[PDB]
Amino acid sequence: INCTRPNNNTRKSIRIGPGQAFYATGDIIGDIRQAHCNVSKATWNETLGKVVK
Amino acid sequence: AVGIGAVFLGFLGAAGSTMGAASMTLTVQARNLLSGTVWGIKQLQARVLAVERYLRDQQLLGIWGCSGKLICCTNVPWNSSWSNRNLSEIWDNMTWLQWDKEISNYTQIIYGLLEESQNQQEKNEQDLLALD
Amino acid sequence: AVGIGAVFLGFLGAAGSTMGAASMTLTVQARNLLSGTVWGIKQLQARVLAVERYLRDQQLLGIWGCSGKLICCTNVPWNSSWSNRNLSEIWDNMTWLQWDKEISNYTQIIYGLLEESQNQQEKNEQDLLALD
Amino acid sequence: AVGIGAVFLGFLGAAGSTMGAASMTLTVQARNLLSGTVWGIKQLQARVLAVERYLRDQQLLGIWGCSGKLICCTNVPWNSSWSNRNLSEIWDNMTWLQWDKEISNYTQIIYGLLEESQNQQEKNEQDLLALD
Amino acid sequence: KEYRLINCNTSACTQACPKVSFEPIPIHYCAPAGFAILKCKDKKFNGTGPCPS
Amino acid sequence: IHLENVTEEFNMWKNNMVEQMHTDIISLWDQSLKPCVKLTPLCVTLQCTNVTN
Amino acid sequence: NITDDMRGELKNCSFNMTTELRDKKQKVYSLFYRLDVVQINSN
Ligand SMILES: *[C@@H]1O[C@H](CO)[C@@H](O[C@@H]2O[C@H](CO)[C@@H](O[C@@H]3O[C@H](CO[C@H]4O[C@H](CO)[C@@H](O)[C@H](O)[C@@H]4O)[C@@H](O)[C@H](O[C@H]4O[C@H](CO)[C@@H](O)[C@H](O)[C@@H]4O)[C@@H]3O)[C@H](O)[C@H]2NC(C)=O)[C@H](O)[C@H]1NC(C)=O
Ligand SMILES: *[C@@H]1O[C@H](CO)[C@@H](O[C@@H]2O[C@H](CO)[C@@H](O[C@@H]3O[C@H](CO[C@H]4O[C@H](CO)[C@@H](O)[C@H](O)[C@@H]4O)[C@@H](O)[C@H](O)[C@@H]3O)[C@H](O)[C@H]2NC(C)=O)[C@H](O)[C@H]1NC(C)=O
Ligand SMILES: *[C@@H]1O[C@H](CO)[C@@H](O[C@@H]2O[C@H](CO)[C@@H](O[C@@H]3O[C@H](CO[C@H]4O[C@H](CO)[C@@H](O)[C@H](O)[C@@H]4O)[C@@H](O)[C@H](O)[C@@H]3O)[C@H](O)[C@H]2NC(C)=O)[C@H](O)[C@H]1NC(C)=O
Ligand SMILES: *[C@@H]1O[C@H](CO)[C@@H](O[C@@H]2O[C@H](CO)[C@@H](O[C@@H]3O[C@H](CO[C@H]4O[C@H](CO)[C@@H](O)[C@H](O)[C@@H]4O)[C@@H](O)[C@H](O)[C@@H]3O)[C@H](O)[C@H]2NC(C)=O)[C@H](O)[C@H]1NC(C)=O
Ligand SMILES: *[C@@H]1O[C@H](CO)[C@@H](O[C@@H]2O[C@H](CO)[C@@H](O[C@@H]3O[C@H](CO)[C@@H](O)[C@H](O)[C@@H]3O)[C@H](O)[C@H]2NC(C)=O)[C@H](O)[C@H]1NC(C)=O
Ligand SMILES: *[C@@H]1O[C@H](CO)[C@@H](O[C@@H]2O[C@H](CO)[C@@H](O[C@@H]3O[C@H](CO)[C@@H](O)[C@H](O)[C@@H]3O)[C@H](O)[C@H]2NC(C)=O)[C@H](O)[C@H]1NC(C)=O
Ligand SMILES: *[C@@H]1O[C@H](CO)[C@@H](O[C@@H]2O[C@H](CO)[C@@H](O[C@@H]3O[C@H](CO)[C@@H](O)[C@H](O)[C@@H]3O)[C@H](O)[C@H]2NC(C)=O)[C@H](O)[C@H]1NC(C)=O
Ligand SMILES: *[C@@H]1O[C@H](CO)[C@@H](O[C@@H]2O[C@H](CO)[C@@H](O)[C@H](O)[C@H]2NC(C)=O)[C@H](O)[C@H]1NC(C)=O
Ligand SMILES: *[C@@H]1O[C@H](CO)[C@@H](O[C@@H]2O[C@H](CO)[C@@H](O)[C@H](O)[C@H]2NC(C)=O)[C@H](O)[C@H]1NC(C)=O
Ligand SMILES: *[C@@H]1O[C@H](CO)[C@@H](O)[C@H](O)[C@H]1NC(C)=O
Ligand SMILES: *[C@@H]1O[C@H](CO)[C@@H](O)[C@H](O)[C@H]1NC(C)=O
Ligand SMILES: *[C@@H]1O[C@H](CO)[C@@H](O)[C@H](O)[C@H]1NC(C)=O
Ligand SMILES: *[C@@H]1O[C@H](CO)[C@@H](O)[C@H](O)[C@H]1NC(C)=O
Ligand SMILES: *[C@@H]1O[C@H](CO)[C@@H](O)[C@H](O)[C@H]1NC(C)=O
Ligand SMILES: *[C@@H]1O[C@H](CO)[C@@H](O)[C@H](O)[C@H]1NC(C)=O
Ligand SMILES: *[C@@H]1O[C@H](CO)[C@@H](O)[C@H](O)[C@H]1NC(C)=O
Ligand SMILES: *[C@@H]1O[C@H](CO)[C@@H](O)[C@H](O)[C@H]1NC(C)=O
Repeated sequence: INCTRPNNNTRKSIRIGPGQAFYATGDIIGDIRQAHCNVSKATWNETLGKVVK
Repeated sequence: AVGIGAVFLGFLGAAGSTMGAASMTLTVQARNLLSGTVWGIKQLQARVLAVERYLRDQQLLGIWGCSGKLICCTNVPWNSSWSNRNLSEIWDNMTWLQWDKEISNYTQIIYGLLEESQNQQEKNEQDLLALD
Repeated sequence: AVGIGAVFLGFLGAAGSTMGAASMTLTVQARNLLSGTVWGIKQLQARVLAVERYLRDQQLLGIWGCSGKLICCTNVPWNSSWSNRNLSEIWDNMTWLQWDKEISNYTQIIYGLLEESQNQQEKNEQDLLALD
Repeated sequence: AVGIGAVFLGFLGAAGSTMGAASMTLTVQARNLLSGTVWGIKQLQARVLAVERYLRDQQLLGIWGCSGKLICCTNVPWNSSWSNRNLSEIWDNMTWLQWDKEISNYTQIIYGLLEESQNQQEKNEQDLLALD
Repeated sequence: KEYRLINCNTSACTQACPKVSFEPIPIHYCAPAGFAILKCKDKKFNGTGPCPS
Repeated sequence: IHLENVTEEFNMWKNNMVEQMHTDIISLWDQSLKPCVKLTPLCVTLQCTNVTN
Repeated sequence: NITDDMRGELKNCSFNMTTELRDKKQKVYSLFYRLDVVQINSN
């Protein structure tokens, strides 16, 4: 299974207080796409068939 | 270096063998009995619990006059009420686990009888030696 | 079920009895000696302290050549300087607590004498056996 | 009060003496072996580690049939392969540390040989006694 | 003229309790049971190597 | 207890006691400072002038 | 440049926050997923 988030996220540091750092999601570079996971259809089908048996 | 290895008598792997055959590997398990701030305390507690268990077993062995000996004969007669059987089928056919399962009921009375016999023997020996 | 109970030799309840009479219940107390993150640590420390106390007592018994025996005669003579008395009034009239109170002064010298005698006996036995 | 003091056989201060001469002070060190929420736990762990070390040593002594004895002869022959030497130069010229340095290589095989010999002796004694 | 504590961008300090004394005191380190502490009495010992005393 | 006829090899630099007691001192210092007052509110802008006194 | 299936999943949120000095405050912006913010009831 291949799980991917293709968004080019950026980390931004904010000083909340003394030695307190907060990491926030800054502007995304480029296109924005939904994170998705891929599996092999044939392999999943054969595994489901074995499970069914 | 001709293909040799260790071939050492290890853990309870011999438990499935017979009574007498498994009596070979008592000492290795006896030695294994002492194999060796929220998690270190728990592991230390486990170690201390194992230590108390082994020390209590040693104290029980010493109370029956069998300290320092893996095998120690005693003067308590073997009443046939517990399990009659016979010697031949015990030490050559039955395993240790089956024997423990069979005799698990009357262990405490055996311990008490061994205690009383050892105390009486100690007093009799003291009196006899003081006589000489 | 005819009115029977336990009638077991328990705790120090026999301490008020005489010397010889109280010698019956030594082993039960010996067994009792091992009865069994801010509070668990304290109770674990108490358990470990009891364990060290018992183990130190066992080591002292072994050093005098009396390991594994509740009663063990020794080769050290009983000097009359400590408490002369006589045998009859000791084992039939005086209790263990009174004897401990009387002989509490010279315990260390007794321990040292038993140590030295046992060491000398061990060396003499080793030499004698090596002679054969 | 005429200038006397203690003059007690203390710590390893006798280690520099010869083999036989240093054998006098074995028991004092044996007794010393049990001398006695972020720091108390560490000191308790140190105490428990010392306790396990001493108890493991006692278990090893008992497994070889030498429990309760500082000196215990055994039936294992002394193979000359380890260190031939001779008796005269060992117990009168060499110290304990030098002997430990020399024989540090083959300690495990000695332990195993003593184990096997003691087990065989125990079984032979059990069979002989059951014969009578 | 505006100033700030030097630690404000690093961490927040913990003021020491006035009753607590900073004066050093003699301390001894003792080995537990089963261990020994060896002291080299040689007056010319240079910190490493053999010591006969 | 003096060890007659005993020569021992010492090494000051490869000694575990120095590191161990350094760690012990650091931990004890932190434990001592733990119950004391936490000086976080001091991190505020200060108006500072010179001292001509 | 959000795809059709990512409409409203991401939200650009600006807010005031304390800086290293308590008396001073800073206006900062970030991005938060829709499953991490809830509306409170124009603006
Ligand atoms: C989430 O929402 C926040 C606000 O809440 C957005 O942050 C703002 O983003 C915009 C758009 O990029 C920023 O505006 C740009 O900022 C840059 C700096 O501009 C400087 O110069 C101008 C004057 O020239 C000053 O007013 C300004 O203060 C700065 O000193 C430049 O990239 C841009 O200027 C260029 O484009 C403009 C467009 O018209 C031209 O007029 C200019 O001449 C020049 O070519 C522009 O000003 C804005 O500054 C951001 N604000 C903050 C506080 O950061 C996030 O972008 C948004 N996130 C997402 C993912 O949408
Ligand atoms: C697990 O259980 C197995 C089944 O009981 C054990 O096998 C036994 O292994 C022992 C030795 O460890 C054998 O004892 C030897 O047996 C023969 C005696 O002759 C008889 O058996 C042979 C072969 O079965 C047969 O041909 C003859 O006619 C006799 O019936 C001799 O070689 C020796 O004297 C010795 O007694 C058992 O015979 C054997 N039992 C079998 C194969 O049923 C096995 O050892 C157990 N495993 C463990 C780890 O203990
Ligand atoms: C607490 O102290 C009590 C007082 O000493 C203990 O009572 C004693 O109990 C023992 C047995 O445990 C008795 O021993 C028996 O005594 C008689 C001997 O005859 C003499 O005593 C009787 C009765 O007092 C008297 O009639 C005779 O003339 C003699 O003087 C026989 O039955 C036996 O042979 C045996 O020796 C003591 O006599 C008795 N002492 C008394 C009553 O003063 C009591 O046991 C103690 N408690 C504990 C728990 O140890
Ligand atoms: C540290 O090592 C020292 C050097 O080996 C040890 O000194 C030895 O001490 C023992 C007693 O503990 C002595 O044994 C006695 O020696 C003589 C035998 O006569 C021979 O020696 C004398 C004096 O050296 C000499 O005049 C003669 O001609 C002989 O050569 C008798 O008094 C006794 O029978 C007994 O055997 C050693 O002789 C002595 N060795 C020396 C001085 O070289 C010292 O004890 C060691 N320290 C510890 C704490 O063990
Ligand atoms: C998981 O599977 C999906 C669906 O197959 C993959 O999405 C597909 O990815 C490929 C390769 O990047 C895309 O092809 C490319 O698309 C554009 C537009 O033509 C361009 O960059 C290239 O010329 C090329 O054709 C494809 O469009 C895209 N979508 C579909 C529906 O097939 C995805 O990449 C897979 N993820 C992983 C981690 O393997
Ligand atoms: C998940 O991603 C992995 C890589 O991270 C994919 O495995 C890769 O699949 C490609 C084809 O899509 C393989 O390339 C082909 O491989 C062989 C020779 O190795 C041959 O058929 C072709 O010449 C071509 O090069 C690639 O080797 C393979 N990599 C590994 C490490 O196995 C996988 O297919 C992805 N899974 C899904 C469900 O999309
Ligand atoms: C962060 O802090 C700033 C600074 O205090 C806040 O800005 C203030 O927001 C209030 C409420 O919207 C403003 O009051 C209104 O302003 C205008 C002009 O008078 C008008 O709509 C109303 O009559 C009302 O007074 C206030 O002026 C404004 N202050 C400044 C200096 O801009 C801000 O809301 C806080 N929060 C965020 C997320 O930025
Ligand atoms: C916290 O602030 C101090 C004081 O300004 C910083 O120390 C200075 O850092 C600058 C960085 O350009 C150096 O040029 C100066 O030489 C530093 N001054 C001293 C006295 O050391 C410090 O770097 C800041 N810390 C962080 C993590 O940003
Ligand atoms: C911004 O996104 C919001 C949602 O966060 C949009 O408001 C509606 O959201 C619901 C789901 O909550 C959708 O079904 C509607 O289609 C959305 N639109 C309307 C008009 O109701 C909102 O439209 C988006 N756009 C703006 C400019 O705020
Ligand atoms: C899976 O395999 C079966 C045969 O085993 C086939 O009939 C079917 O079309 C395949 N695909 C799915 C989605 O079931
Ligand atoms: C043990 O006793 C049983 C029951 O009487 C008998 O069948 C068996 O042969 C005996 N085993 C012997 C004598 O070895
Ligand atoms: C032990 O006692 C239980 C009841 O407590 C009984 O069911 C079991 O059969 C007994 N086992 C034997 C071996 O007598
Ligand atoms: C013990 O000695 C005392 C003091 O001489 C004496 O009175 C008493 O009878 C003795 N006890 C005996 C001999 O049992
Ligand atoms: C023990 O010694 C103390 C003084 O240390 C003395 O008062 C007491 O009488 C002594 N006890 C005996 C039984 O001699
Ligand atoms: C021990 O053996 C060596 C080597 O042969 C010899 O020189 C020495 O005299 C021997 N020691 C004795 C016999 O005491
Ligand atoms: C012990 O073995 C090591 C190698 O492991 C070797 O260097 C050393 O000489 C051996 N010691 C003895 C006394 O044989
Ligand atoms: C967003 O989309 C617009 C319209 O297609 C395009 O001109 C612009 O470059 C895009 N921005 C980014 C950052 O890809």
